[PDB]
Amino acid sequence: VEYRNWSKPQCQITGFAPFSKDNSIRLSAGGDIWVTREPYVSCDPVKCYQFALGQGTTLDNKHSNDTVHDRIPHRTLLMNELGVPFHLGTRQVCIAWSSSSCHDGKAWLHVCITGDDKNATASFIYDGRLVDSIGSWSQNILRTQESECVCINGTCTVVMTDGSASGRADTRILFIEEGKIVHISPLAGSAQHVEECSCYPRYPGVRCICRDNWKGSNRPVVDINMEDYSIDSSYVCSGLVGDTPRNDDRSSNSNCRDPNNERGTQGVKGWAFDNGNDLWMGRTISKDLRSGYETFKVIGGWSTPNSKSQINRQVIVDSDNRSGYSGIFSVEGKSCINRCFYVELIRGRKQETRVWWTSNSIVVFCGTSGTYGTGSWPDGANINFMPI
Amino acid sequence: VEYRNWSKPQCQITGFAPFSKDNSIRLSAGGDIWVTREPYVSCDPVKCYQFALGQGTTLDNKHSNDTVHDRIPHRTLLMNELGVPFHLGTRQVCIAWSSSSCHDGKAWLHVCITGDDKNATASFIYDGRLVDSIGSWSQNILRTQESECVCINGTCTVVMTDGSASGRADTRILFIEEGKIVHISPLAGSAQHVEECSCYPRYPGVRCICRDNWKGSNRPVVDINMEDYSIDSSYVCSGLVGDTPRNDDRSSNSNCRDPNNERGTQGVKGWAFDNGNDLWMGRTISKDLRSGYETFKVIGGWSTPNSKSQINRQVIVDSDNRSGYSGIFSVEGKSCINRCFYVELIRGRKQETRVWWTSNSIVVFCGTSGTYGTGSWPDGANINFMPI
Amino acid sequence: VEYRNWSKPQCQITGFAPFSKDNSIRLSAGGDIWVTREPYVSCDPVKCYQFALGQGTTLDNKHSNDTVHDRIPHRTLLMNELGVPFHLGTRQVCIAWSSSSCHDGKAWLHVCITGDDKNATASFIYDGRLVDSIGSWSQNILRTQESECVCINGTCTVVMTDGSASGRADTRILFIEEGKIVHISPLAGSAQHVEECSCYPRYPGVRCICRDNWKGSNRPVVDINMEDYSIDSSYVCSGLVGDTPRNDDRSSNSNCRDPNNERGTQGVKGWAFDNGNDLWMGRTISKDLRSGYETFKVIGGWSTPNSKSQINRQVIVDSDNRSGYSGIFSVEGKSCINRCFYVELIRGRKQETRVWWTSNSIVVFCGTSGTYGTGSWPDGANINFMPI
Amino acid sequence: VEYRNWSKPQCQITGFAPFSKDNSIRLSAGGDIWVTREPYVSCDPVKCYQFALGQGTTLDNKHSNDTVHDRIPHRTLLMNELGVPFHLGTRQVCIAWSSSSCHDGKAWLHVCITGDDKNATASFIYDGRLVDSIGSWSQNILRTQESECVCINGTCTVVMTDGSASGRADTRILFIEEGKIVHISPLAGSAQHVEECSCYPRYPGVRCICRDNWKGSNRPVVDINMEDYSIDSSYVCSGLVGDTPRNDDRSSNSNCRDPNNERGTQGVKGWAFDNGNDLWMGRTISKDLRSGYETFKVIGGWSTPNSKSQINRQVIVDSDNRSGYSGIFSVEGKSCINRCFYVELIRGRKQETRVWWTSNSIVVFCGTSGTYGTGSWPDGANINFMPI
Ligand SMILES: *[C@@H]1O[C@H](CO[C@H]2O[C@@H](C)[C@@H](O)[C@@H](O)[C@@H]2O)[C@@H](O[C@@H]2O[C@H](CO)[C@@H](O[C@@H]3O[C@H](CO)[C@@H](O)[C@H](O)[C@@H]3O)[C@H](O)[C@H]2NC(C)=O)[C@H](O)[C@H]1NC(C)=O
Ligand SMILES: *[C@@H]1O[C@H](CO[C@H]2O[C@@H](C)[C@@H](O)[C@@H](O)[C@@H]2O)[C@@H](O[C@@H]2O[C@H](CO)[C@@H](O[C@@H]3O[C@H](CO)[C@@H](O)[C@H](O)[C@@H]3O)[C@H](O)[C@H]2NC(C)=O)[C@H](O)[C@H]1NC(C)=O
Ligand SMILES: *[C@@H]1O[C@H](CO[C@H]2O[C@@H](C)[C@@H](O)[C@@H](O)[C@@H]2O)[C@@H](O[C@@H]2O[C@H](CO)[C@@H](O[C@@H]3O[C@H](CO)[C@@H](O)[C@H](O)[C@@H]3O)[C@H](O)[C@H]2NC(C)=O)[C@H](O)[C@H]1NC(C)=O
Ligand SMILES: *[C@@H]1O[C@H](CO[C@H]2O[C@@H](C)[C@@H](O)[C@@H](O)[C@@H]2O)[C@@H](O[C@@H]2O[C@H](CO)[C@@H](O[C@@H]3O[C@H](CO)[C@@H](O)[C@H](O)[C@@H]3O)[C@H](O)[C@H]2NC(C)=O)[C@H](O)[C@H]1NC(C)=O
Ligand SMILES: *[C@@H]1O[C@H](CO)[C@@H](O[C@@H]2O[C@H](CO)[C@@H](O)[C@H](O)[C@H]2NC(C)=O)[C@H](O)[C@H]1NC(C)=O
Ligand SMILES: *[C@@H]1O[C@H](CO)[C@@H](O[C@@H]2O[C@H](CO)[C@@H](O)[C@H](O)[C@H]2NC(C)=O)[C@H](O)[C@H]1NC(C)=O
Ligand SMILES: *[C@@H]1O[C@H](CO)[C@@H](O[C@@H]2O[C@H](CO)[C@@H](O)[C@H](O)[C@H]2NC(C)=O)[C@H](O)[C@H]1NC(C)=O
Ligand SMILES: *[C@@H]1O[C@H](CO)[C@@H](O[C@@H]2O[C@H](CO)[C@@H](O)[C@H](O)[C@H]2NC(C)=O)[C@H](O)[C@H]1NC(C)=O
Ligand SMILES: *[C@@H]1O[C@H](CO)[C@@H](O[C@@H]2O[C@H](CO)[C@@H](O)[C@H](O)[C@H]2NC(C)=O)[C@H](O)[C@H]1NC(C)=O
Ligand SMILES: *[C@@H]1O[C@H](CO)[C@@H](O[C@@H]2O[C@H](CO)[C@@H](O)[C@H](O)[C@H]2NC(C)=O)[C@H](O)[C@H]1NC(C)=O
Ligand SMILES: *[C@@H]1O[C@H](CO)[C@@H](O[C@@H]2O[C@H](CO)[C@@H](O)[C@H](O)[C@H]2NC(C)=O)[C@H](O)[C@H]1NC(C)=O
Ligand SMILES: *[C@@H]1O[C@H](CO)[C@@H](O[C@@H]2O[C@H](CO)[C@@H](O)[C@H](O)[C@H]2NC(C)=O)[C@H](O)[C@H]1NC(C)=O
Ligand SMILES: [Ca+2]
Ligand SMILES: [Ca+2]
Ligand SMILES: [Ca+2]
Ligand SMILES: [Ca+2]
Repeated sequence: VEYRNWSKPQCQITGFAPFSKDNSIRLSAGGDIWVTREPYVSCDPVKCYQFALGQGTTLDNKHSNDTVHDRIPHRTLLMNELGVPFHLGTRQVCIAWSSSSCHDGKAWLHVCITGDDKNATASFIYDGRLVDSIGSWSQNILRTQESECVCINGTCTVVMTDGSASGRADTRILFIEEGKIVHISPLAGSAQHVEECSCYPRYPGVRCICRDNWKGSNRPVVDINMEDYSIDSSYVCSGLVGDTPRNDDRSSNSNCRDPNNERGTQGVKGWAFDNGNDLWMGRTISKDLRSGYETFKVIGGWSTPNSKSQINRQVIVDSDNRSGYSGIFSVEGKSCINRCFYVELIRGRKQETRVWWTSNSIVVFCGTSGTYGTGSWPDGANINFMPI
Repeated sequence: VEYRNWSKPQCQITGFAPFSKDNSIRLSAGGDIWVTREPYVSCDPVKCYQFALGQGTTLDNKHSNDTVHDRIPHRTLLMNELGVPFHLGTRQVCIAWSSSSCHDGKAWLHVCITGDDKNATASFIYDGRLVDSIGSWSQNILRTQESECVCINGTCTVVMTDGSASGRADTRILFIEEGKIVHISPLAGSAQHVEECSCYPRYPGVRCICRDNWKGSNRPVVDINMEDYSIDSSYVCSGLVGDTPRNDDRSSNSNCRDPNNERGTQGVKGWAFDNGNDLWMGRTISKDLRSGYETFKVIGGWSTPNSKSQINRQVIVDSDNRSGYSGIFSVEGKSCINRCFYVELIRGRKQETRVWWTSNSIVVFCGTSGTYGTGSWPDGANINFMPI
Repeated sequence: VEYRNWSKPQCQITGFAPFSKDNSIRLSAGGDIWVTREPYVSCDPVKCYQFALGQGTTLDNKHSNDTVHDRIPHRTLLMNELGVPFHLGTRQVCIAWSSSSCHDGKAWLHVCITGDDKNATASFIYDGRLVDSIGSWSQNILRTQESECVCINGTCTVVMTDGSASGRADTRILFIEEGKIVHISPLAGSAQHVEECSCYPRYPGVRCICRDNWKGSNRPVVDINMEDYSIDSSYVCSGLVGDTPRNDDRSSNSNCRDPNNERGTQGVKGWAFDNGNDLWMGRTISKDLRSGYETFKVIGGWSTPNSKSQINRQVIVDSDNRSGYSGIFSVEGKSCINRCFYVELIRGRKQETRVWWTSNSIVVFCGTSGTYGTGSWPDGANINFMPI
Repeated sequence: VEYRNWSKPQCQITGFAPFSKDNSIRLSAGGDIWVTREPYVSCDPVKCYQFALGQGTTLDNKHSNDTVHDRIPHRTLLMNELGVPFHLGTRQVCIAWSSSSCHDGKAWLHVCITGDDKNATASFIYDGRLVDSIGSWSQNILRTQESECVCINGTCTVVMTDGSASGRADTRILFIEEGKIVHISPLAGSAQHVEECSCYPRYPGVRCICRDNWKGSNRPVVDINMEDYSIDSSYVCSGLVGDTPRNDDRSSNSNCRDPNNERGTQGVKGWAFDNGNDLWMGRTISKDLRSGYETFKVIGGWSTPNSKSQINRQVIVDSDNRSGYSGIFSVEGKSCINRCFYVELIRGRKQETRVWWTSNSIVVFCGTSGTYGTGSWPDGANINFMPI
């Protein structure tokens, strides 16, 4: 095989279609299944694989107690064929409490981060081996995407952040070839605070719709020039707004340039993508907590500022159900590259107090140009049924 | 590899021989096994795989309660090598409460249907990716075969129905190439109500022996012309009759043209196939409920109307045991293409009331030209032993 | 690949060396493992696989009760890489209560037998498909080897028996090519009663050391001429004697020609092989029940009648432990074809009455030309620990 | 493929980076996982596999009681892809209570030892078959490395010992090609007692840093000349000292030539490797028991005697946690061959008395030339949570 170049236009879509569902939680009630969080998906040239950072235990395990915590030395990245649940035979590809993964065309690149919060180490494992590594630069939680990185012509991009979870941080874009760090670009542009990036190829460059955790409800954009390693950044134009927390659609706005300063602190891993002057996005239905999920196109949402005109809406998860993080993944077709997405459905502790654990399920949809319907596909577990 | 064309005569058979049995239920009593219904089998050029629509839980799981229901957002299609049981490592290839699957020669085509009964969406996933999709046309339960579709020269056929489960519906035949819908043919002919088709290659065309759920006990035939996408339909000639419910062999009949109007409402997924003027079929032994299974040739059962003369009978499942749906699958040999079949053995709720669940087992036989014997191969689980 | 021809001399051995052990039973006490009996092993050109006829349930399952019975419609053949235990992911390759399996060089040939004792059917599945089948000829338990068959130049041999378990039976040798029965040879020679054959290549022919269940304690030999399909038969010469039951070494004998008529009724699947005028064999240490296992060469045990002079003895299983059936399997090396063997270690019911089940473990040794030691490798399960 | 020759310089490192962690024990509390000890890792040209000698039972099994014992007839070697835990589907490649394994470039070589302590047999299984075997030479526990052997130009080295665990023994280096023993070299040099060797390629020869169990706290070196099969031996120069037990850094020393005679009896499988005049090693932090693990370079630790000057220290396992054996494994990169290591973390009996079993977990780090941080990665199981 040769290197992936993602040289084909984007497919023109009408909406999305059901792709996969793992049903992890319902299964946990009667089977040895892993405790997870922060899942995502990628596809090499032939098939897709689902990932997630495990918690070092099975759900029906006394060790699952107090799993709300994001960072312990036992979290490792697990990889399986999309659709087969995280059973004991699953593979732990590395030690990591934060990750990103991508296939350049020749093989897989895994970026796993771990260690002490003030002095973490991030490993780059290419083609099954450790090729390079980097240590924390701001000594305050070195972190990254929690979803696929992308490669073009054998160079894969990854954006990491170190520093304040609610103040000026130090965001950088890394270029690695064959597992080795070839260049490092420091963030530039108007974007005030970048987190958990949401990247997708847009030849000849890569685009990320990230999370602003300090002063923004609107989402930051980070354009990466694969050529001279240049970087531009801003906020989406769409007057709707896809972060949580946020103001209601009537009291919302963005100018494409600076944080809207409305319920800016906190956030959630989100996504969006361009379609000419238009924009396709997804957000939780509630503006306060992570509940429900719906998607829609916003006419003029990319080019015009404060665009609120929406259409082609579909609810993935209904108003009454819990969701979580979200990401996008691109797949190469016969004539165009297609855009897909997954939804992490979290259940348990800190929100549902019967149990003492925290884990999650996933659902993924892919874009289509045909016709479709309506429905709702949530986790589906009866919190009252077994396990803790 | 090149595309499958199924260009070889049909093998001349004497009866059938034991092929496989999964024993799912006996195993469920002491192991983490999935809850299933509507199973089937297909074989790519080298090996056969067994499928079924799961219920999103393990049998020994509190979530298995009230599994009688045919449609929830958690049913997904599972695929395994024929003979290995549905364990936790099994793969959920898509979200679906109704499906069909086939291999064109180059890869697999999965047609999975899901969502709200009045507004369902059916996905076409070819070579591991989502390529097209279609929405409901009559807003009343869009459905399909629940067994393999077939491809000739890289074009695969699938027949779907939307509408009344006991009245005029809207049946259509879809032609898809490489995952994309290339043409749609509306039903024609004398067949009054088509359901859960039973298709098999008969170069240069495809033939389906379906289920009539409204006015017929006799079974409808749907001939598909791979050339001009033409479609003819009728009812089998055989005076015996292979549906359930039905009249006893003495008070039965068909004229090859219209529903026999005898105990027509309701039915069960069934099968049959031509052998010159003769016919090979299988039906449950009881005329009222789904119990037992036997097979036989009916001399003149294809060409002559109301043919009751039978021979070469074998009981697969004895009078005293439960069965269920049934399908056929064709396999290419060195000189002729051979016809096989599976039997879904359902156990549990709505019929056996000790337990609160519903699941099933399978047994499959393949045609032979040699000699064989007699016996009975049912599920084999002691309803009194464990699980609920 | 081309067809296997087994054209290399036999390796000259000094004794045997430890190869594999599955530890099934110890594992059953804390894991979902199958209930088995009549195991064996074969190796395709690259690796060995272990087989056994399952009982349609897990050990820690209420369905394991009364597993002593040799024939129910739920026994199917299971295949795994030698050394990985029979877990739920294991593959049931066919329905069978008696079998034999072999690889011709191009693929696998599975001969599985099942159905009613008076009217059984045996299936021939080649390269994953059903190619032929045969029905019972004496209506009294059609049976076969319970270990590998062998192929030379693409023709595989298998010996079946039908009839009296303790009287004149009808033994036949089947020749099948690519799954199809090409010729059938009826037994000839002096051998009075042939059962559970023990075959191995000895180019240009095949040799089997079977079990005499009627009038013999000495073992019958069945020579098959791959050329004209000719068949000769006799009894081993060795004055020792390798069947159970039997007379003690002082009151034993054979003349190479007829049954020794000493404790002839009953028996156990056994083995032996030529080494010039010498013979290598293995037998249980006890002359009454199946306990212990030891192997040795008998100087002149092939050519001279009533040879009792033995040497190079090794105990595999000590006097105090249970064993069971036994078989041989040949493996191709760089310059000679090597002879190996497995021992089935049965535990449970009809002999150990704490539990209500019956299952088994295996141990396998391969010939060597180097040096070795001593020891004992039995099942190893504490009948007092868990399960029933 | 052709034979591995390991012809590339050693990579120049700065320290080590996190690679893998299996979390076996936490998982055992809620899942069927094997009981292990003496683990290690090797990598064929494309991927790494983790090994360990099982105990013939699952942890949550009554059979796990009294697992402290190093040698029973039920221990067999298990192999899995590095990172997937020892579940029931795991493969037992051979019967062994002591082993070593390596890939010559063409395939795997497994050396498994078993039987009676006074008369053991060691098997050589190449490319899936038994090719040779050897019997004990001193009749007092024949043993070997418990970690990978190495091959250069298709000849693999392995060092075995037989005799006194605390007195003069008989150590030998075996050369085997394609599974066959081609030459045997008896130990020579100043090294007083060699055990559990720690070998790594250093073209054109192989080097081992072993364990001295009789009179030394410093570690012996065994240089093997792949050419004339010559052998030299000594003790490391470093005044620090990497064995346990040992004297504290202030009262320690070595002269590179003879045992330092300080707390010499007993020991633990350890490691080290040259870097010009420098040395990279790892040892438990405590000088008395196997607790904690730290690594560092000792300036001049190879060439100069009694070198105590250290730098670049990292703690893998903190002072407060249990560790165990340790080994190294080399991996080929694009321009240099890289050095890695694993740590066996043992938990349970004879030290932690709540439970009646003994098993272990693993953590592995690989060298890097980039930057890294700090942290601690121990087993992580709550001895109070479940299992015994
Ligand atoms: C999951 O989490 C909390 C805390 O459990 C931890 O306990 C420590 C010691 C350690 O083992 C760690 O691995 C565990 O995760 C548990 O909540 C406890 O609930 C009981 C309710 O009665 C409280 O009772 C009190 O417990 C003390 C001893 O701690 C008794 O002596 C007192 O009399 C009193 O009853 C207990 O303190 C709770 N602690 C907190 C912080 O809420 C929870 O039970 C645990 N287990 C489960 C099944 O979820
Ligand atoms: C499987 O199905 C039925 C219904 O269970 C559902 O319960 C709801 C609340 C939800 O959790 C859902 O996931 C469950 O599937 C169960 O049948 C019940 O049997 C008991 C027998 O005593 C009935 O008793 C009554 O129950 C009420 C509370 O519902 C009590 O307060 C009353 O005093 C009275 O005892 C119960 O109502 C039944 N309901 C029906 C509709 O039959 C069944 O038990 C369940 N579980 C199992 C193991 O099969
Ligand atoms: C395994 O086998 C035997 C027989 O069990 C079978 O029972 C039938 C009904 C069916 O379910 C089948 O699947 C089972 O395999 C069991 O042995 C029995 O042991 C009890 C000891 O008390 C006997 O007691 C008597 O049982 C009758 C009802 O059968 C009572 O009403 C009487 O009062 C009396 O107590 C029982 O008859 C035994 N039968 C025989 C033939 O020995 C065995 O328990 C079973 N189970 C287990 C765990 O091994
Ligand atoms: C794990 O190990 C020890 C020994 O168990 C072995 O028992 C033998 C018979 C065999 O089954 C083997 O497989 C087992 O491994 C167990 O320790 C025992 O603890 C009890 C505590 O009360 C002791 O009590 C005494 O036991 C005798 C019978 O042995 C009674 O009749 C006396 O009245 C008295 O209570 C017992 O002797 C202990 N033995 C030793 C050597 O410590 C341990 O319980 C076992 N099981 C578990 C769960 O760890
Ligand atoms: C992206 O990769 C494709 C796929 O490899 C490139 O296509 C080749 O490039 C041109 C287009 O016809 C010709 O020189 C070759 O015949 C093509 N063949 C194949 C197999 O790809 C494509 O050009 C690449 N795009 C870019 C911008 O480099
Ligand atoms: C990705 O690689 C393609 C494939 O070579 C690049 O396109 C070529 O650009 C070079 C110089 O950069 C020219 O010499 C060729 O004429 C162009 N096309 C081909 C098919 O060779 C492309 O510039 C690279 N793009 C990115 C984003 O790195
Ligand atoms: C169905 O496919 C077969 C198998 O590919 C076709 O066979 C080829 O067609 C003719 C028959 O000899 C020759 O031109 C080729 O030499 C055949 N070779 C191979 C490998 O198939 C067969 O013709 C096809 N049938 C139809 C009706 O198209
Ligand atoms: C299936 O494909 C075969 C293979 O080409 C078709 O048979 C050929 O038909 C074409 C035009 O349709 C002729 O030009 C060839 O001479 C015929 N045979 C071959 C081997 O090329 C066949 O018509 C197709 N059948 C179906 C049902 O689609
Ligand atoms: C058994 O098979 C082998 C292996 O295929 C045959 O060897 C060939 O036969 C002769 C011996 O040199 C030559 O004509 C070929 O060069 C050999 N090559 C290969 C790859 O095998 C062997 O002859 C066969 N034995 C018999 C009796 O037919
Ligand atoms: C197995 O096949 C070999 C390979 O051909 C046979 O040996 C040849 O015999 C034929 C006629 O039978 C001769 O024409 C050749 O000269 C012989 N050798 C070779 C290498 O071709 C052998 O007879 C067959 N043996 C068996 C037992 O079937
Ligand atoms: C070790 O193996 C390598 C890899 O196979 C050898 O490299 C070959 O040897 C020389 C170096 O260029 C040339 O003759 C070949 O062109 C090389 N090609 C390949 C694919 O390896 C290397 O020489 C070996 N080292 C030693 C000391 O033998
Ligand atoms: C490993 O193999 C290489 C590859 O051949 C050996 O290097 C060659 O040595 C031979 C004679 O030993 C010379 O004829 C060649 O000129 C040398 N190089 C090559 C690339 O062929 C090397 O000696 C062997 N090393 C070891 C440790 O066994
Ligand atoms: Ca925010
Ligand atoms: Ca009907
Ligand atoms: Ca006998
Ligand atoms: Ca020591």
